[PDB]
Amino acid sequence: MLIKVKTLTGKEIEIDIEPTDKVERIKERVEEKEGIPPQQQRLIYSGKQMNDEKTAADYKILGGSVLHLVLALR
Amino acid sequence: NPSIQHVQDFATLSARSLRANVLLNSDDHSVPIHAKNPSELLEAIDNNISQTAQDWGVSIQEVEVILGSSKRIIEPVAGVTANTIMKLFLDNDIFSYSFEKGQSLSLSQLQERLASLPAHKNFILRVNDGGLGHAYVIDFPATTNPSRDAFLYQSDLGEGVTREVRFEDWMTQKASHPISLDDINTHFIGIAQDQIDLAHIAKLFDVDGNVKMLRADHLISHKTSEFNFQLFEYDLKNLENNMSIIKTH
Repeated sequence: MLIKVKTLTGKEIEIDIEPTDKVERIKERVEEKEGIPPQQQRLIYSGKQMNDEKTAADYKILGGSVLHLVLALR
Repeated sequence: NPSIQHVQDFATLSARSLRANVLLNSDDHSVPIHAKNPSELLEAIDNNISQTAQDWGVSIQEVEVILGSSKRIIEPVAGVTANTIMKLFLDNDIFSYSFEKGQSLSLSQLQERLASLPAHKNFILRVNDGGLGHAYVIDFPATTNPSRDAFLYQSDLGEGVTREVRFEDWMTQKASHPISLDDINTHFIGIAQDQIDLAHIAKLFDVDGNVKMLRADHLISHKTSEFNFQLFEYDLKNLENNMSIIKTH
């Protein structure tokens, strides 16, 4: 299923995943495109941070969902 | 060692100028750094924020507290600083560095290239380090002297073994401390060993060399031998030219 990870500048990174994929896999495919280690990325899904060890299904990330990639220090 | 000074100057400028800071945090990787348009980048941010407030059913202000904004200095995490520094060194009118296009080397290949660098040429290595969940750049300026000093540049979100460090704090405290090929090689080999040497991690990566700030329990054990290594030759006058152009925003 195709989701969009949007950066702060609104740049859209398409990503193909499965419901049982860990959120960590989404971070791996963002790393392939952007160069950011997964542990340096923060992914926001409608206002909420996510646990990388949970799955796309746990968080109800579906086809056409849009996640936001935060790349700033806390 | 004029290259380190250029990176310091960039770190200090990008900490106080929104224009230079949106360059530091840019992700239009196909556009070379000298040719980026900070006005358009900041507008892109405002458009994204405004769209996202409408998408989330909340105010612009609420989205800005979560995602950031175009009117606030943003401190980059490690991979963004590492990409932007590669661009400072390498970008020009016919080249625009992007992580996804670069050829990665295996550790074996990198160890050979590094053990055999010509003395009169400058090199720069971008690293993603699987075990540390980290990214950083190593600058190998041309040298006359028997063996080469190198300089590590970074910032870090601080969720791993290493703690949080701002690009500018790093640059102005510890980036000019030289490290040998031995020190570097030791890290890449050692990080996959049974025992890791936390002292050596603190020496390379911690801004106070303080081993007590590290968290050995955050090592990502199954990735300790996964790196991405991208090694380039660079010409010092290209870095200097990018900095002179940037110095006119």
